[PDB]
Amino acid sequence: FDELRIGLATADDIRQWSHGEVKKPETINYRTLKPEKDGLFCEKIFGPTRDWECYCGKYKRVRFKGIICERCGVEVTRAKVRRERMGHIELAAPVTHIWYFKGVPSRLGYLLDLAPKDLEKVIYFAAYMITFVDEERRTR
Amino acid sequence: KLHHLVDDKLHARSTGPYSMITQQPLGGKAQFGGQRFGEMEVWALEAYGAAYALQELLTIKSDDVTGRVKVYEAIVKGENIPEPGIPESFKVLIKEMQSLCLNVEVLSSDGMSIE
Amino acid sequence: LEEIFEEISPIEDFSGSMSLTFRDHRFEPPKNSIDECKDRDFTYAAPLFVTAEFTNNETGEIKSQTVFMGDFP
Amino acid sequence: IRNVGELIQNQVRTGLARMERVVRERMTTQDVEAITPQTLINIRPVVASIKEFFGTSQLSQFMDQNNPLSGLT
Amino acid sequence: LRDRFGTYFDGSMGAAALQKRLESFDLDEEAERLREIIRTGKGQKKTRALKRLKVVSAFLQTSNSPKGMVLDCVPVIPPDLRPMVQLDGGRFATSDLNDLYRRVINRNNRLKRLLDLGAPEIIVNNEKRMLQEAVDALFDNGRRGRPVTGPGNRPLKSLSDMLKGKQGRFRQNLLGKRVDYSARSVIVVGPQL
Amino acid sequence: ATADPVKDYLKQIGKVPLLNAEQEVELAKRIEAGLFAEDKLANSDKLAPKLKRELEIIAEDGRRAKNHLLEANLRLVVSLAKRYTGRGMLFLDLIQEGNLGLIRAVEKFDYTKGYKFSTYATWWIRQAITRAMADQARTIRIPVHMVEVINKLARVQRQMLQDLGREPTPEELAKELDMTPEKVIEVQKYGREPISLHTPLGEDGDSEFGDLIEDSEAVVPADAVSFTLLQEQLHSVLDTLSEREAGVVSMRFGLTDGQPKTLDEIGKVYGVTRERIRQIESKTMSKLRHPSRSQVLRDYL
Ligand SMILES: [Zn+2]
Repeated sequence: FDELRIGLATADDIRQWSHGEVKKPETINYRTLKPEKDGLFCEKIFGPTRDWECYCGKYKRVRFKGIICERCGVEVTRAKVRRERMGHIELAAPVTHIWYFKGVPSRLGYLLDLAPKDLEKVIYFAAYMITFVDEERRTR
Repeated sequence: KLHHLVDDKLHARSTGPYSMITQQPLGGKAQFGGQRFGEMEVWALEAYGAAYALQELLTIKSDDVTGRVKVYEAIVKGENIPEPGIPESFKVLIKEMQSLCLNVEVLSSDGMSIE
Repeated sequence: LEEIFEEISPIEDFSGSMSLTFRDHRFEPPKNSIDECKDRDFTYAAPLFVTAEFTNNETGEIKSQTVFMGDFP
Repeated sequence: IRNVGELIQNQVRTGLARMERVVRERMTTQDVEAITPQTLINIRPVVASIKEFFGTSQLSQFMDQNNPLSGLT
Repeated sequence: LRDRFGTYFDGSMGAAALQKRLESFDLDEEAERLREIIRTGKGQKKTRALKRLKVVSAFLQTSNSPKGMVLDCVPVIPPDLRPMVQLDGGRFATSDLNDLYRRVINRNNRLKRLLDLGAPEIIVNNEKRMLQEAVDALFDNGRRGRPVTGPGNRPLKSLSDMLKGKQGRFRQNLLGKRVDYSARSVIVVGPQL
Repeated sequence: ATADPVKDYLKQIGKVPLLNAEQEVELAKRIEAGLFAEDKLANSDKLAPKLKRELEIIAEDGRRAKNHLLEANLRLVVSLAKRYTGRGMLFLDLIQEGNLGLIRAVEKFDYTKGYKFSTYATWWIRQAITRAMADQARTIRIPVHMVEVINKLARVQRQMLQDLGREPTPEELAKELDMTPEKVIEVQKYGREPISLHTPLGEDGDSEFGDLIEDSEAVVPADAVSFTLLQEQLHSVLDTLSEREAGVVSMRFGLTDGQPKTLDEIGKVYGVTRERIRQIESKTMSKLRHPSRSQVLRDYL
């Protein structure tokens, strides 16, 4: 503990943090009460709900820890790992971080010299932009 | 005779239930809850210069999952109290701020740090 | 209760053909005695009825029937 | 001061307004000669509002029976 | 503008346009021109150029690129930190983050499905706007217009809301914590002590 | 771009030409014309370029007609979504799902039916809206068959309450759907909703519901230290016994490793038979059962 460096989290960094990808909104099946596959709470991405106990029934013991069963993919380990591991969601279309915009001009910064009304009308799909022009080609 | 009887107010706690989202002790009398060490309490302890009492009152006595079992074991076995670890609420904070797209990296002077 | 019932005028559709009249409201004795409700965890309530009259100009007929809206604490 | 009567009356009023909206929707989505007062009126809003008042509301306060004076006050 | 002439100007809408702009944004020339403006300038325009220089230089000196403004992948809180704990009585107890993540995942899935099949520009644009609103509500619910009320009784908790205020993490679970080995009781006077 | 995005969506619908009969039958005619054009284009047989471009043009015109019909009925779906609002799904989300259902209906609609589009659409709009309501409204996802079972039970129960004027008994309820009371109880319990942790506790600001419930995973320090003392006492008592006896009993009960080894599995690394090991294990059990090495272990249970 010497310095808590902080900064913008690029897409590559968030991918590196993630141990998988979240593809469904499922949380838990209404009958077995167990986390679903590839949704929220999934053990294949976050961790085993019980200590060293996988999902499909294959491994229930502490002896053979640190292994990945090919059936459900849950990596047997302590249940505490669920508190540490985190996932990510891949958006089909990019979006903007609400924090940096919609605020004072020390965080937004006028990095693009456009009024806040313009951004509000552009990022929420109410007006177009000219991202680039071949002005030299037009003049030629 | 008022209803502010001492029997209702008397509460005590060696160690009891703990909260879930954050591993600190939960409050109340019905659930064996530790008293809160507010912001002004830590200010007052800083005014004395007592850093070690603060360090145990923030780490050993709450918010550190690995430390509580160890300190109970050491007290019972008579061994000296072990070194406190990092707290859990700080880990929760860094994990949360990592979830706002802020790559909060804990680094050492000589490259990466050991935790 | 009767004032709030009368405040609600009979509903008229876009054609204005039909109407419902809530004329009179009435009570019945509560089924559970106060000690009984206290002991067995029941809300001390009584039934409240009201007479709803169905009238349509197209049909030119009036149909009356009592309805019950639930227990009233 | 909104005495207990007026508070309960306001809750009954909003419940009956929801009932009126629901029955108006039903008339808009119902055929003539199959409409009777029994079937059309839905009693869920009135009961669910008069029950959502006496529970989960600031004015419907837990009695303190510390002594008769506490009850009166 | 598109039909009468093309292959000359490139246009877009939404956060994609901003990402394209920041990708090709050249902050060095902007900093140089703003320095020139600061050298010879007057009025509140000077203050605006000052703020623009502050942020542009802060981005220039730092190695991190400006494209971090437009996130592409939304991180997800670890499940234990947003617990769906079993509760006695067959009921359940959930954090509002569960609902917010569900909303963004649902909208992302529908966006994907709309892109798979040939769909109109209006519906897909509105769907992308819904995704934007969902992500914004996830990070900060209540920062634009009405909040995502969820059940309707109260606004939902948000990732930033958990990190802010009297009840936030900073002032309620890091500076002031509960503690074991403690007690409380009324006090009486003892003069013989 | 404003708050309450549904208003901006409504303005985005704007003013579009509503379709009378001949208008939409002509639109469907050119829709199928473009469909046949793109079908012909899809064939591998060579078509000279000008006719292929003409086919593509009519296909594009059919796509424009498609878009016209979609924007024409956007209004229809908004009313239909309003018909289903207030059930745990945001109104604009229901509107988008209705848009998906309308896209399906248009892709499956044609003038071969002697009826207006508005009549054929609403079935598929309601289909999509109800499917999405079943599959996305509840935090704990409920399968569609289970959703219909629970909603049927709910509505028939409301009907019974309406007729009898009282809460129906579970048995009268059971006979109504024709299922057993057990299924009634299961369906009643499966139809609940989670309560948010981040809710007022009842006081002004005494935190929220997420700091009044204790967890179960937290290692109780008392139990942990008691178990460690048990481990130490058990190891010492085993050390009191002979080396081979302690080793074989520990293997038989995994005091060194979480997996105990059954008898013949002990009889491989030690070089003794499956039965010799059995007898010495029995003697170890008898010796441990002696009152000598039992007073200390009795208190630990
Ligand atoms: Zn498995």
